[PDB]
Amino acid sequence: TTLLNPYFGEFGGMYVPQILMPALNQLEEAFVSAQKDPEFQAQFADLLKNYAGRPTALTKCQNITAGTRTTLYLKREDLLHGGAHKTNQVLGQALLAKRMGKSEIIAETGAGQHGVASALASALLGLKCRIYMGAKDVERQSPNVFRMRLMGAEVIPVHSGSATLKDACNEALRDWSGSYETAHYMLGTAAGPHPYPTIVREFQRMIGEETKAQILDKEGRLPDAVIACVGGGSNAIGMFADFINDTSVGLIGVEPGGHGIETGEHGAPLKHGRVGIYFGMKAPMMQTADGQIEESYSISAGLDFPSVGPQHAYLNSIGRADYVSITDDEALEAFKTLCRHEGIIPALESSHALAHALKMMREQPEKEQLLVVNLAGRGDKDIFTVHDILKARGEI
Amino acid sequence: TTLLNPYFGEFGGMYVPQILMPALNQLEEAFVSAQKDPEFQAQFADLLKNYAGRPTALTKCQNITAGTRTTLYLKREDLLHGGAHKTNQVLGQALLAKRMGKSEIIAETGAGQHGVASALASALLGLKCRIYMGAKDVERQSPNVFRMRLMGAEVIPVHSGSATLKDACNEALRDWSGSYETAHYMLGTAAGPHPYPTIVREFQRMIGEETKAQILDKEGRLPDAVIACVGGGSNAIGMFADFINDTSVGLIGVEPGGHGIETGEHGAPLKHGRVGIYFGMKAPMMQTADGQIEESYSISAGLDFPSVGPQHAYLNSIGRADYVSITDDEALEAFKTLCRHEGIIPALESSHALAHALKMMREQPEKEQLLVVNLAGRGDKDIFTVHDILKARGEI
Amino acid sequence: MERYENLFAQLNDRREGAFVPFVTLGDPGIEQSLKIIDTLIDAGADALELGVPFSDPLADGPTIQNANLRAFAAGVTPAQCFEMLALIREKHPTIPIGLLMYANLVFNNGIDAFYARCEQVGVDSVLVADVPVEESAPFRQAALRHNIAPIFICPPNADDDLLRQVASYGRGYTYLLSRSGVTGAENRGALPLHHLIEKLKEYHAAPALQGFGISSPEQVSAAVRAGAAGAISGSAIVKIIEKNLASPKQMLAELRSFVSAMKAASRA
Amino acid sequence: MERYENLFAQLNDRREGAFVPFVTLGDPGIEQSLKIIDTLIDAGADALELGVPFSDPLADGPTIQNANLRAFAAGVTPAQCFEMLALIREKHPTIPIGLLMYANLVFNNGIDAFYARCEQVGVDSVLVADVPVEESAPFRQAALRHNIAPIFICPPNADDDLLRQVASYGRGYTYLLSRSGVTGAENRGALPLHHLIEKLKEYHAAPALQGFGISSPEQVSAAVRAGAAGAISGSAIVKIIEKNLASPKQMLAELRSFVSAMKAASRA
Ligand SMILES: Cc1ncc(COP(=O)(O)O)c(/C=N/[C@@H](CO)C(=O)O)c1O
Ligand SMILES: Cc1ncc(COP(=O)(O)O)c(/C=N/[C@@H](CO)C(=O)O)c1O
Ligand SMILES: O=P(O)(O)OCCNS(=O)(=O)c1ccc(OC(F)(F)F)cc1
Ligand SMILES: O=P(O)(O)OCCNS(=O)(=O)c1ccc(OC(F)(F)F)cc1
Ligand SMILES: [Cl-]
Ligand SMILES: [Cl-]
Ligand SMILES: [Cs+]
Ligand SMILES: [Cs+]
Ligand SMILES: [Cs+]
Ligand SMILES: [Cs+]
Ligand code: NA
Ligand code: NA
Repeated sequence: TTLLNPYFGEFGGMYVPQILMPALNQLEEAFVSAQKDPEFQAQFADLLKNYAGRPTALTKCQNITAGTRTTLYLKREDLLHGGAHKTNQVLGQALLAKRMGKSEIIAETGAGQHGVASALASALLGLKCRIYMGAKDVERQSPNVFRMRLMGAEVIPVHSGSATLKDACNEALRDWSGSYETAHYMLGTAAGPHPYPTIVREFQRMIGEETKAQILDKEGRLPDAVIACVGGGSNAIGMFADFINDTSVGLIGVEPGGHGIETGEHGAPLKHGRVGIYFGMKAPMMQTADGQIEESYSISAGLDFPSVGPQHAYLNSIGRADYVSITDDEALEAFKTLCRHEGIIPALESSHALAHALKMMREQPEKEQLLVVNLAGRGDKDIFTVHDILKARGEI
Repeated sequence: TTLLNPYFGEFGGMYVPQILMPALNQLEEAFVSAQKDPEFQAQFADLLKNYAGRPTALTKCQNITAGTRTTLYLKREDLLHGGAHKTNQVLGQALLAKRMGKSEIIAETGAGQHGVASALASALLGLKCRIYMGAKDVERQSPNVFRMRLMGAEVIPVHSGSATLKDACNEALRDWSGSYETAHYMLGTAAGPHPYPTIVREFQRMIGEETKAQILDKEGRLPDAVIACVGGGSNAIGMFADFINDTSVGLIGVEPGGHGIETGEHGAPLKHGRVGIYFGMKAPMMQTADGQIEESYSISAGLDFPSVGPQHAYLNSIGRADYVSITDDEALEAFKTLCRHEGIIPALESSHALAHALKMMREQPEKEQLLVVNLAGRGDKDIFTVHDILKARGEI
Repeated sequence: MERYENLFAQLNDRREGAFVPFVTLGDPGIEQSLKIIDTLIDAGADALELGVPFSDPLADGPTIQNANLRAFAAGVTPAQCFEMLALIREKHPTIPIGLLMYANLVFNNGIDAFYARCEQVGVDSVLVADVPVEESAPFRQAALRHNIAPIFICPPNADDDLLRQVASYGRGYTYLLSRSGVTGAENRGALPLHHLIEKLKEYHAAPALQGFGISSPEQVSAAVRAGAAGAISGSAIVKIIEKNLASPKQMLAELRSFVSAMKAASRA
Repeated sequence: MERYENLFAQLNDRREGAFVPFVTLGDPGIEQSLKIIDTLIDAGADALELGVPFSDPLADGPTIQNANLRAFAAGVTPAQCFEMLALIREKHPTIPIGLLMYANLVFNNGIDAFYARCEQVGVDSVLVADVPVEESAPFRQAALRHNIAPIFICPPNADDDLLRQVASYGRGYTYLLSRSGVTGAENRGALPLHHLIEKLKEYHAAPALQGFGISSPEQVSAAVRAGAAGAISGSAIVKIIEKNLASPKQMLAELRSFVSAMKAASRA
């Protein structure tokens, strides 16, 4: 029994061990309560403004669209404290933990951005934080691991399974199943069992709410489309939510195409995977023919979640939102383009969204279209990867 | 002949080769004109808000002051596009270049933050950018050099002299002396020949203007003191300017003490150097007994300018502002403290200012004082340095 | 079939609890696993719980995580597991065989098809670790259409509604969880369960087997004394496999000794 | 003294321009530098311009940057330079000796003291490269109190006021800059200067010497034909030092040949 429908159409649900059902019920009830509580909302607003720095800029990118009829704005989640949109919802989930009397935080992370965001919110709000991270990711993300540790979080490498994000997800749930009376699981994307897809959307929805206000102020109308990368789905649903009922506004989600869809080396389960049941939800998955969960591949570390939030699967099924993919090379080109033409170094993750916008523009350069790309993170973290690629190609 | 006094009391002036005097005169006249031009001001405001993301948050830091009568706020220049305050004044200087019909930008950089800021403003505004950087700094700052290059700037290692920032400063002036008809020298601190100390202050003054508005809104009174690190003086004068006539408000500048003032291995010329004439100005310098210019030493790369802005020397002489030093170890402790207790990773440069604030608090914990530290940059760039130090100490 | 019903009736007239080992199928290889399982039965196992190797066993502690990993290292697939299951049933007519599944392996090629294959090979029950009663409907319906007992978890955090639901929907046995957390011998339950056992009986639930953290004879005896129909032990058994990977002979000897001791403790 | 006045008067009655080499004192060492300078004089130099090694020579191109670096590599200090200057004057009674300074070396131990030391060793002029006329007052006042000619730069970008100021304040000679930029033989001036030369004469300025980018006899002759009193050559001389660091013999031979040729070109 729940207060809210745990499914978006056929997708979602609460596929956790029975032992965890009380925890999910408690979280749902605390969220529904918090959403009606002006004190909770004021505290969240205070953190978002004075600590995280909201509202974020909406930047018009004139150089990159010159000579076409595309107008392109970037929503600047890269300027948020922490350097990515992950900060928004960790502040809200940390307040929910306090609301429920929880004193400890568990989080999973792949690229380490969610881990850093969990750590900073926990340091600020006095919660003891433990972060699970696949051992292969720990090895590849030593800067983020060290940032988490400087902020006082315990980072626990996970050596089971494939030693990557799905394995960290499992470890977080294993811990929670035996610690839920005192610890809150701060899940890092709009996926997992209800009520997480709902909570994460609501605690990221200020992205699209601000974007709507800003674009109306600057252009006097809504966008023709808003475009965001989709790893697990949090930045995209945060951008999309406020526009769902504005049916003139296109919602475009961009999954990583990796080396190409046809190679199988990608991270695009919504369009090219198969529905399965894992990590508490029924949703499209990367998986083997016999149902073992597989990894997502991308040049961008942060698009590694091997499934996708159930609300995205739902919005796709009903045709409200459209989902596409962008390959590593397309993303890398968009990255270099934004650096050179706008002086903004984008995260390789959101470089996927920018790449699709550049495609929409270049393919039909006489089409009059007002686009917003969610720039969900900054790309300083990525310059080593890019350096290494460009060197290997003899570009430098 | 100039429009404005080139000196602050006995400090400052225009000590450049005769050939450059027309360039300085032109710049002064373009600045005075721009400051009266609502179109110029609107364009600058537009860039600051929509591109750089102003206004920046003013964050209250409750955890780090718990159990004392200090209230501490951080002005969050770390959240500015580029990750440091250098972005503010490069946008204004780039507009001044355009105002004068200049199409190329020359800049010097030590740690690379000013170089990155020059590069991003030049990319945005369509100016061809060349950046001089001492070869030893190029070697030690490969991430920043690569960021500059991704943004389309030419980065030119300087091998003359000590192959550090002062040598880059010289090279920038050598170039300008033969290219001033087409290029603008985008000097990166509140120092050098008039009119740069004046221009840089005015184009950084929004830091203190916002801080004043924000602190009045939140606390209903002005701060007891505002505290900023002093390398060349730009972030500090930007914080101080709007409070100069508020004589109840302390202005505290923090120079790097390095290994300790007594060791001679420091970067604190305002209090522990000797007045000289170099880089276009009469000001306190690091210099040998026989007048050769010396380097500044600090753990923090960005406090390497071996002199200090003349307005700071002036404000010190008249006793309007007070200048102190903080050692490497003090700065490192402040860095770790802010990470663990507030979830903010500060630049090692501004960690010097925070260290002095923590000292003011800890020394007199029952003193009721409302302090603002200018957090002029984020510290993600510094985590390798800190990692290496902590490892060498057997802290990790 | 009625394998659990028949077992529990027979045990009732031996005044005995059931002792039920868990192992992962194919750990540490197919042939050694088959020998392991025959050893468990010969030493006194009353029923079996058998895990199909899964990539993401999120209700399992490290001991059983490692068992899944060893079976994968041997190339064990679900299809091979079903071949093994058919052979186990072909050898042993009456012992109840329960599977420990995760939802994705059941859903993968269709829920109904999964349970149809279970019926074909002669499985008696399926427990899906990451499907709570709230989500159970298609799983329990498929189970019963194919003569498979759906095994429900009765957690120590159970309210009355859950007790009533598991009593009504379950067949075969009711899984009485010792404690919160995940599988593992290194953590022993510290919660008395006799009240839940009594309520399950009042509601005519399938007989209860206590599981999680059972590693010692005294815990088997305790389960019976509290009113449970028996006890399941997984990690303690799997640890013996892990300990003896380099001596299949010693491994079987130690499994036999352990199972014999644990089964002896089920005498009331 | 009146060394420049006497030189220019004598050159006027030889119908000759002045040829004035620049070198850095102590490049590539003190002893070799002294020999270099005596070679320049013996080969026909009419006056000298001599640089004191400075850490930050921001009006100099790479050739002279490297000369400063070589003198530093030899441990040359300002004090040693002043010892060298005293010895040069002790050898040569009438040749005008001008220093090329940067402001910090003049200010370091007091401006007045600097010029007093110049007077003591027998220097005739000082040019401070990073002090424009706007900032010149304490430097030119100290110079004149100590019988030292303050050398002002007349840039090609000069307006009438600047011409009048340099004419009024200067002594010894007026430095007529060939072009914008910094010192160096690799960039030749491309601006006619005869108009500035004429205006300086109208205003009774010290005689003009053209400097920057002078590397060839034709440029010396051109300076004289345009009305200048002579020409300064630095980088071209210093390049010969750089080229021949590994043969002091060949270095002196090539310096002598160069200076002789350049001085010959000063014949009107
Ligand atoms: C900079 C950046 N942009 C986008 C995404 C994509 O995440 P959504 O789809 O918006 O939820 C991520 C994800 N990172 C996760 C997984 O590795 C993590 O850090 O743990 C990211 O780091
Ligand atoms: C992050 C940061 N904080 C403070 C300062 C200190 O500069 P002011 O005193 O505020 O002008 C700097 C300076 N950096 C220069 C010099 O290396 C540069 O980047 O080129 C800095 O990078
Ligand atoms: O002896 P232990 O501690 O290893 O426990 C035995 C575990 N083996 S099992 O198949 O009964 C089993 C039963 C339930 C499980 O998860 C669930 F409760 F969530 F459903 C997992 C494994
Ligand atoms: O032949 P080049 O091109 O090397 O030029 C000779 C340079 N030697 S110098 O002492 O006359 C000389 C004169 C003026 C200088 O700078 C200033 F103009 F700004 F004052 C620098 C050097
Ligand atoms: Cl449903
Ligand atoms: Cl003055
Ligand atoms: Cs356009
Ligand atoms: Cs306080
Ligand atoms: Cs029943
Ligand atoms: Cs004169
Ligand atoms: Na995805
Ligand atoms: Na300083």
